[PDB]
Amino acid sequence: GLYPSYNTSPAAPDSTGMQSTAVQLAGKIRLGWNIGNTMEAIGGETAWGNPMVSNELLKLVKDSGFDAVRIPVAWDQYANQESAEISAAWLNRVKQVVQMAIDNELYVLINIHWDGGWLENNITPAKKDENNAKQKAFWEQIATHLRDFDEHLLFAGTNEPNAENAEQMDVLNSYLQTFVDAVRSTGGKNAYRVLVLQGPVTDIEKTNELWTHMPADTATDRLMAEVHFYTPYNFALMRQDESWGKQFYYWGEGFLSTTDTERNPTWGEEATIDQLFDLMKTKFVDQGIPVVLGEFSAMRRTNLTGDALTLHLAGRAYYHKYVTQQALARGLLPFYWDNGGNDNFSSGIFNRQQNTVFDQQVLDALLEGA
Ligand SMILES: *CC(=O)N[C@@H]1O[C@H](CO)[C@@H](O[C@@H]2O[C@H](CO[C@H]3OC[C@@H](O)[C@H](O)[C@H]3O)[C@@H](O[C@@H]3O[C@H](CO[C@H]4OC[C@@H](O)[C@H](O)[C@H]4O)[C@@H](O[C@@H]4O[C@H](CO)[C@@H](O)[C@H](O)[C@H]4O)[C@H](O)[C@H]3O)[C@H](O)[C@H]2O)[C@H](O)[C@H]1O
Ligand SMILES: [Cl-]
Repeated sequence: GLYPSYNTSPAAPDSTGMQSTAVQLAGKIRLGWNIGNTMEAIGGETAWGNPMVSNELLKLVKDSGFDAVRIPVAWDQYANQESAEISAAWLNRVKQVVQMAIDNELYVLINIHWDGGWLENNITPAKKDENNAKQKAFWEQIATHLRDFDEHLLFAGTNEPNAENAEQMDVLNSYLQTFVDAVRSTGGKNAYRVLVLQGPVTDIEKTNELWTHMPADTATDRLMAEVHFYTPYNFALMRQDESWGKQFYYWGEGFLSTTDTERNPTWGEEATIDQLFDLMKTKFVDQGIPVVLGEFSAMRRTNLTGDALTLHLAGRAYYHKYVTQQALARGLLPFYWDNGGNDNFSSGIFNRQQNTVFDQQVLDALLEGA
């Protein structure tokens, strides 16, 4: 009894609008966009440069060709730390954003993101019990408040849990079972809702190596797995050279440099992507289990000038088309990581301030890849 029970209005199981299995639900989704740096921002929905999610944004997203949004959400900072009660106002706000995305005929995946680290950086036997308790209390509140949405709303229990060995993986399995049991306990449409479970560090290789099983579920065929993809780091996100490796400015057959050769990839090209996706195809998809590719993007390097710029941008685009297409070919649901930035080292494909397209190049790539 570290915190009180938040499962206070359990409802009869309700199969209405909840007719699809994870596999069927997955058939409906081919392209996803993260509302990145927004509802998960530390300090508030607008503390990381993005405006509050508006219907206009969600209408643009649907209209641009996305079927789904992944909505990272911060929770801990809105919560009474003694009782783990989440502000009702935050809860209403997350509900309201869910309602609007569902008004726009988008599928929606809400998580508890990094959220300041309380779970994500503490996949550890010392923290296991208090974190299991907090997981339970928060998921009880989130699931109850969102209980009435149809199958357009999926839940994801964690973001990127830092488990790098089998001991930490056993703690993660517990954190995931707690999530599943929380949500199911609230009843209603939550008795059948599709839930998404995260691999260790959402890393394909560590998931293949460490993952053992899915949490136990009272529902039949309502679970998906999730990985992320930022491979190779040197291209997608590296902003400075280190002793151990240099930033890649270019990527893809066709788009490599002959002037500035050390800025080409030494790894993480087309074959590696295909290989990593095949691990996820054989461990999960062939076994009956869709895989959410919850985040991928290669950041823009607008600090390049002239011919270097022009070439980086061509490979960047292709990287995104290639990832999308190769994931879809193997039953991974690709969700683009959009942090809303339109500046250097950012990933925003929309201009959130004007509800317009900022990077038509990357959007067409994603679409043609879809
Ligand atoms: C493995 C995996 O899948 N990881 C995922 O990685 C992606 C890619 O990194 C993550 O998204 C990134 O999140 C960080 C926040 O990071 C926290 O949560 C993720 C944790 O893993 C990490 O340990 C945590 O620190 C985002 O960084 C934050 O960005 C905001 C906004 O401003 C920046 O980004 C937009 C650009 O346009 C802009 O140029 C750049 O500054 C920062 O907020 C600003 O901070 C300044 C500094 O004081 C302040 O002036 C200003 O008013 C604020 O707006 C914040 O400082 C910074 O932490 C990153 O953008 C995002 O891509 C994903 O969450 C993982 O799941
Ligand atoms: Cl349908």
